[PDB]
Amino acid sequence: DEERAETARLTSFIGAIAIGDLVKSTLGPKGMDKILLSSGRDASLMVTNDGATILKNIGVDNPAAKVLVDMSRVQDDEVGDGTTSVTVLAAELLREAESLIAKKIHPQTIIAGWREATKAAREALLSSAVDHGSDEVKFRQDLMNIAGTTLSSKLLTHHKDHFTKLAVEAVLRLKGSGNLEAIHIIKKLGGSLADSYLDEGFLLDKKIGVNQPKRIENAKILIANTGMDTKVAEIEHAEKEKMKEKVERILKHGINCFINRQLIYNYPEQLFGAAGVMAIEHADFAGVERLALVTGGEIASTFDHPELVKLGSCKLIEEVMIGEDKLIHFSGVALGEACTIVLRGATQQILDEAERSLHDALCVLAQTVKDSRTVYGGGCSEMLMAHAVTQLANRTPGKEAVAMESYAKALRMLPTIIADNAGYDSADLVAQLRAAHSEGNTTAGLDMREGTIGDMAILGITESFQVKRQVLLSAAEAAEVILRVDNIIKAA
Amino acid sequence: ARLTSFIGAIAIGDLVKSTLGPKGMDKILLSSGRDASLMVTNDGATILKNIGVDNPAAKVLVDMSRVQDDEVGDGTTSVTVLAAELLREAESLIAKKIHPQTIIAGWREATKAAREALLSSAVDHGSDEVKFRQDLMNIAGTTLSSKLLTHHKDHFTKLAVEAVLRLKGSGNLEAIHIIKKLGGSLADSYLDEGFLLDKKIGVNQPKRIENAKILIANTGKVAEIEHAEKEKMKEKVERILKHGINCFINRQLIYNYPEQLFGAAGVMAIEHADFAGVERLALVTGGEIASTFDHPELVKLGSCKLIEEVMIGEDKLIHFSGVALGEACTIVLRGATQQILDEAERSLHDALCVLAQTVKDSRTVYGGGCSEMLMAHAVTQLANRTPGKEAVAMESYAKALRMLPTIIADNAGYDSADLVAQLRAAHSEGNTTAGLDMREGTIGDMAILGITESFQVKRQVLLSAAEAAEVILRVDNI
Amino acid sequence: QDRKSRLMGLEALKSHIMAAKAVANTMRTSLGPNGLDKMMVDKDGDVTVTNDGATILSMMDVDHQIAKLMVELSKSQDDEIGDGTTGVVVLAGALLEEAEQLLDRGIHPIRIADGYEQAARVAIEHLDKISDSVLVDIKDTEPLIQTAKTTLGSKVVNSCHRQMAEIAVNAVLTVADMERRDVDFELIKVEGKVGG
Amino acid sequence: SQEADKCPTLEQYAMRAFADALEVIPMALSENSGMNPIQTMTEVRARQVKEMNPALGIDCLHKGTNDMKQQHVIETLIGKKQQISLATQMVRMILKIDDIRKPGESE
Amino acid sequence: PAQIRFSNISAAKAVADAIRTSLGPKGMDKMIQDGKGDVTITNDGATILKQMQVLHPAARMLVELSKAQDIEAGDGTTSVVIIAGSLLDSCTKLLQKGIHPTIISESFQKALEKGIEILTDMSRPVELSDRETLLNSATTSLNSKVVSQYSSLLSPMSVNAVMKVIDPATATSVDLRDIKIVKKLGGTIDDCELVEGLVLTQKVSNSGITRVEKAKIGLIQFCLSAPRAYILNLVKQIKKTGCNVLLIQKSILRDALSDLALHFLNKMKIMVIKDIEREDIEFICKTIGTKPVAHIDQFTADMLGSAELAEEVNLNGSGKLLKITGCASPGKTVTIVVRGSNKLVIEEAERSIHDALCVIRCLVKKRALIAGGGAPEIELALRLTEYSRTLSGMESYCVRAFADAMEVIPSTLAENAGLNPISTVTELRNRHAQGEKTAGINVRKGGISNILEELVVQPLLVSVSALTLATETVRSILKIDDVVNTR
Ligand SMILES: Nc1ncnc2c1ncn2[C@@H]1O[C@H](COP(=O)(O)OP(=O)(O)O)[C@@H](O)[C@H]1O
Ligand SMILES: Nc1ncnc2c1ncn2[C@@H]1O[C@H](COP(=O)(O)OP(=O)(O)O)[C@@H](O)[C@H]1O
Ligand SMILES: Nc1ncnc2c1ncn2[C@@H]1O[C@H](COP(=O)(O)OP(=O)(O)O)[C@@H](O)[C@H]1O
Ligand SMILES: Nc1ncnc2c1ncn2[C@@H]1O[C@H](COP(=O)(O)OP(=O)(O)O)[C@@H](O)[C@H]1O
Repeated sequence: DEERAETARLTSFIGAIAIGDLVKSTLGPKGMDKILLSSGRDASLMVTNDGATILKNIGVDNPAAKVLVDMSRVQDDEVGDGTTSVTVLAAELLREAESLIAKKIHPQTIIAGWREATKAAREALLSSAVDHGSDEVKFRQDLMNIAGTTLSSKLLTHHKDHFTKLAVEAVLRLKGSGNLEAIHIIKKLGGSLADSYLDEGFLLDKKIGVNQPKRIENAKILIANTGMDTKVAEIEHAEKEKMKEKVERILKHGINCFINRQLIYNYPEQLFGAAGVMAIEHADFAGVERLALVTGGEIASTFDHPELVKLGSCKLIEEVMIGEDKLIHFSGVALGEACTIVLRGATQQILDEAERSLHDALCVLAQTVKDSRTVYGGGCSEMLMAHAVTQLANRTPGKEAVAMESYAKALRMLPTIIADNAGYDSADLVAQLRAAHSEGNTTAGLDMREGTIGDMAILGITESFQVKRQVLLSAAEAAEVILRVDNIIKAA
Repeated sequence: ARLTSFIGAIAIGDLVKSTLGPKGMDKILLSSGRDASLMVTNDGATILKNIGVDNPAAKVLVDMSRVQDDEVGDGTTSVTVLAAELLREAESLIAKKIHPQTIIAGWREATKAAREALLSSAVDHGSDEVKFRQDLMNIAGTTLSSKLLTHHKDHFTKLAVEAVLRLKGSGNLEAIHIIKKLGGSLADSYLDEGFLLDKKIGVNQPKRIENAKILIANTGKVAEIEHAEKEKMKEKVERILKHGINCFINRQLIYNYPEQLFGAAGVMAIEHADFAGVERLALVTGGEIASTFDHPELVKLGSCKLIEEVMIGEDKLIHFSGVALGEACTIVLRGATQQILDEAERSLHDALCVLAQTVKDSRTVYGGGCSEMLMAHAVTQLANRTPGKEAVAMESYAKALRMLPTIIADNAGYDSADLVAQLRAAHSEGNTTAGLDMREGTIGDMAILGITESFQVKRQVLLSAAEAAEVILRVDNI
Repeated sequence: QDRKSRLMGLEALKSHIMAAKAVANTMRTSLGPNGLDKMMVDKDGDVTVTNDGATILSMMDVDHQIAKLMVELSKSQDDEIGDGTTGVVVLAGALLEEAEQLLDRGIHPIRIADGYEQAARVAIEHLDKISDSVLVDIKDTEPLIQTAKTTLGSKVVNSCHRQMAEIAVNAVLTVADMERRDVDFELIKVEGKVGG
Repeated sequence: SQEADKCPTLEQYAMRAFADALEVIPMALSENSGMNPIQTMTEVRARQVKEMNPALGIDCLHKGTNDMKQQHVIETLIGKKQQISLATQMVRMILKIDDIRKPGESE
Repeated sequence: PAQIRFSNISAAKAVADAIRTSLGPKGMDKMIQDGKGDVTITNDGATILKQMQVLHPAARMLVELSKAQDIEAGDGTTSVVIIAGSLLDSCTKLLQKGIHPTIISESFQKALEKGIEILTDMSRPVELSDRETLLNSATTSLNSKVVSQYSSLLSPMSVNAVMKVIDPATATSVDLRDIKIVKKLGGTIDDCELVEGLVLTQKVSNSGITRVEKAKIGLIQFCLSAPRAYILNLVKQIKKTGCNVLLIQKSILRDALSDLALHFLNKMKIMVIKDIEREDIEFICKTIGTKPVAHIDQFTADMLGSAELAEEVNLNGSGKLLKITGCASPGKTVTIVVRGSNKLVIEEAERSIHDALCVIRCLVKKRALIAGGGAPEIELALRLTEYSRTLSGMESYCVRAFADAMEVIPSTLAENAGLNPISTVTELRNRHAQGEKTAGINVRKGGISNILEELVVQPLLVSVSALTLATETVRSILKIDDVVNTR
């Protein structure tokens, strides 16, 4: 895989630029959706507006692209939003770096300039991060808007109010230690996008049937080991008798709710019904975590050690039939944090789309409660950062000034990309926004519903400070890491 | 046909790019091997005069450069490279689908701002106010860069300072003549007041004359007709015998037979002198130019005071001292090669011209690219203020202005990506008094260095470059 | 090596419309007061820059017979008045380029031509209807100054445009005849002197 | 376009074509002015159908309003009449021609 | 970007053009030898599209349009594809005119909503139940074929099934769940009869008794398997529960009922039923109310079904069927007992019945109706053009292009009728503008006139759904910017 002193870096940077241009379109709340193929034999023709899923489904070999993909993975895992923005920003930075290297500028000077350019941008964000009273004096419109920002280009534009209300109830009384197990989304197919309401239960009923009582107050819940039953014949009979003795040892507890990971056929179900025990098989790990935390049902392999008082405790458990479907509500938990979001969509794509959108929404709400400061969205923050960087570059001598100017240009390119996917004249709009923003301070920003500039705060469409700052930092560090590579066995 | 014309203009600009600054690269004037042995010149202005041009847009650019050359001073290289930069930026902006009309409008409203900024920082020299010479020293030196006649540069500056009170009435430039021979050194410059034409009668003709009224000749069995024409010619020379003139331009050829009669009549037969000297005599002494001499008898003659013929320094160094006006200051050097002739001629002509507009317009700005960075800063400040797509236009104008002294830095062999950036960053605080110096290769306060350029030629450069760039950009087809 | 020279009617119309959209859509950019002017270069030794559409179509050489037809009769119109040649050329090109799709729909060209004539009559009567023309422009020396701003507003000649406007109004006054209202070749207001 | 609502068949399609063909002049003017060739023409058309004023054109000089009564942009009836009539004559006669034959064939 | 948008446009237009001429009662039929010896002979658009090879994504989306229009209403399958192709061809001009696809998509959405509301407000709706007009629409759909003489035997029975249960599903609309369908080979078409509840058509051979008023019904999918541990237990469970009719499922092994098991199941002479299609298994389960349990242990007293009569009577002489009435929740799919010795009187009868049930449900989902024959399409092409003239902005041209592209359906309908398409479509447009809504084409009488002579008539919902789906798919295609391989 031996390469040359310029070919390796050129092809790696071109690959990174190509990865950036791949996701460049699906940016802003006007994204150009793209079809993902796995051609094979009968590959599905699925199409998405979200670039993060594209990266999850991109197969690339170039190591620079590999680093960008890994950075995007960390981006999505941490906050869940802005990943497309990070990728396109890094691509623009690398394109500017390529242009500068074409002007025989050493990469080390570019990195040295970019580090303190990022420092200047971050301190500008801290300066302009207006901390509204949404988390101080309990304003609701800011929560409304922050939920609306990350829910854009989705199919929950109707009951978004319910999602925002759940965010409000979270920031009121679910803010224990930055709750994240409360993000429970379960839904089915057939209906519409206006089927949003509150739940706190797992959508499986008693496998015995309708004969077992629905209302069970005391719930001693754990995980079993084997399937229930009363020289193969002798050994299996003796094992049956030994495990029956085991259950008689554990039958003194008086359990009502219990999870049995291993599969249950007719006979274990009948034995459970005779013993008043319910079984859930291969439950969702998030559901098990919620049962362990909110309720108290810990995960385990056997029941050898828990014999007298080492079982989980619960307040109330019930299982009912609602709406001709497996609608089971676990009313009566010890603490009502795991407010499950239950929906009823039409296609299978909603199952993952809505769940990931709500994961991102709860993540950004956690960011807002952690840092009540926030900045105006719609390219306002990026333009302000670019303005500060340009000021510092004009003030700073040396060759790193050109690198800092390129950094400002790449920052300004982001609203241009956002506006292009909306069909507006991005060049005119961005030029007007920049010329205003030089004197028309950050109270102004980009409005998308009309294709015109506006006073961004009046529109109220704002995004959390934490995610924006960490997007800036991640993009800067990814560009710096990719830039420092010059000539290695790197591509073929 | 926009792309091809833009590339042609860009190539024309790049061809002269390397010659910018007083460190420019040399060029070879080649052609078919018949007479293409070797010709070299550092100045890019003479390069354009000898360029085989095919693109009509490049033809327009070259014609504009010629207009700049025969207009005041020498800035043609700067104008051409600035135009090339502007069209390169225009090509870049067209690549991002920006209509040429918006670019032209932005360029106009940025050129006006740059011009007013240049007006703002203009400083009036003391040679026309309190009679300083060091400002004259610097203005003569800067335009005489990339040259070697620094030894007798004092004589050049003496003719410079002596021009304002005697040699010009409103900026006259035709009263100064330059002539030189082959064989000498840098210590050959001297003050003369006429050409170098010697008497042809022999050695018995007196060196001094009484009074000169100088004009121009008319002319130089068929034997009977020839004899009648000869008799008429003898009557003509008898008529000029009583004219009493002592100097006379002989445009047409005269052989010996009437040549001796001209000498015996006191009329010197100046055998087809260069019309430059005739024009100098016309405006300094008062010798008019006509077609025939028979009609002028007593009122239509010339006007002069004293003319003498002498030999100095083994050559025909005739000094036409004592003419009516003392403005015919002629510099007589002694070069060594053919290129010395044209090089000294163009250098002295351009220096004398720029001195003429300095004594006409005494305001000036510091050179060395500080004024360029000042205009670039002004247009950049303007660009950050107004909205619309013309922001890209003025910022590209600023980019071209920034790149103008970067070429100067590169031609000196120094770096270009730091000291230009350092100058730009400083110029917000290290203002117009700052500048760029090639003597050391660093940024210093340009005023103490003292090298300044006349404001008029700089404004002319900016205006001409903007106009030519706009004209070429406005063309889209054919 | 099997070239054919047959030209059937519909493909002939396609070729003629292509030629017309070639001669049009070329000088289209020159329409308007800020239209992109065309730099005309002679095939031997001359080069010039101009924006008048009649001039650029007159200097330009065209190979196709349709283009020759259109340019020569545009020359005739320029002789008749001398204004609107750009509009005529661009409008004819527009009609042909958008009637190509009608031809593709299968309409016979005669039907298109007669419908176009009917539309032209409709346009003529409509424009004659909505005319807000002023009728006092006889002793209108001051309004005449602002009459010619549009035809001189494309350059920086506005510094002394009023002087030449007064020159023009004096010229029309000294030849103002209410009977014929014409100017002949001998009365030409043309003389070009270099320098100044 | 209004007249195409009460028109026989192929004249209806021809006049519908003629409307769009007439609309080219505003797009050409706006494109030469550098602004959006189609957006500005559509906006001025909607304004001119909203307002009975017939002087709402395209301001290629980037002045204040789209009304040229203040801007003194004026053209005579005769010139415009001749221009439109000659353009129609051109399209008619070029549509009439269906074949061109040249002596000296080179098959 | 645009390089792939053009490819998608070309592929979708090509796959739409391959079925362009098949529209209309005079539709020309096709023959594509793309396969391994396939004798393609038919004029139905849906089968041509589904049998056509699909390689480009755009073709797959258009086939999905065909399928969605078929499942939603069952009519105008070619209409939606032709409309989508016309829209794509029209927006090609806009794309090469410099309009970004987002503007085109938004303008198409506005055009969709305007067209939907203009098409429904001034249409001709039905107010009362008016089974006469449903019969008339059926006759306009059920005649002119082999089943034309059987219209009076098929349509009234379907109408009676509709009136028997006015299902309150999807805004009190009679859905696909009136009374469960059955069909048996043989007999004659005159043997059709309407049932009430579960009916079994599987072969039963019991020499004893299988007719008890309290017909307990069980579902034991667990059958005999080759190893007594799990063989005779089901017999004891059945005897204790007393079930008399228990259908057998062979999901375990083929030997569902061996000789010994049959003899043990011969002591009560339980009803033996095999070969149940899986799609009808859950329908039968919800009809009886019992659960589909394949475990004998789970089978308890609560597993007993509800029934009133169960007889293995030889209906129509030689047709052995088991009619069951008075169940928990019968009514899975509208009953039409397809009886007939001939092969065509089975398949064509079933196809015609499916078309009739689709159109009847179509008119009960929404009670508005319009006259076919290109009338709605010209009406849209006029009203949307008027809107676009009144509509401001730069999207007005896109709306006008949408309206103009909506003219293909009458044009191709008339071309397949042999008329000069351009002249007749524009004459229809003039007559529609200066006249009434119901102006259409008279395809099979040689002329153009009003609908009162024609009265082809179609429900509003077919056109509404076709328009909506076509607009949504053209929106989706236009918003596509790139397609990437190598998952
Ligand atoms: N109403 C709006 N107006 C303007 N810009 C918006 C609006 N809503 C969202 N945005 C833009 O969308 C961007 C965030 O979307 P993005 O991070 O691409 O989502 P994802 O991370 O899921 O891809 C922000 O930069 C913001 O400027
Ligand atoms: N000694 C010097 N110090 C600083 N700048 C200089 C010096 N000599 C020349 N320059 C710069 O070079 C530019 C002109 O260079 P050049 O094109 O070679 O001369 P000309 O303009 O006469 O053709 C001027 O703008 C001037 O500022
Ligand atoms: N100031 C202006 N505002 C708007 N349109 C103008 C203006 N000046 C000229 N035009 C348009 O430019 C077109 C060309 O005008 P003109 O130059 O007189 O004809 P030609 O281009 O054929 O010589 C005219 O149709 C006119 O509408
Ligand atoms: N007898 C008829 N007279 C006039 N028009 C008809 C007649 N029959 C059908 N049509 C029209 O032709 C179209 C045919 O629909 P089509 O797409 O062929 O359905 P399918 O795809 O199920 O065969 C209908 O929309 C209808 O309006």
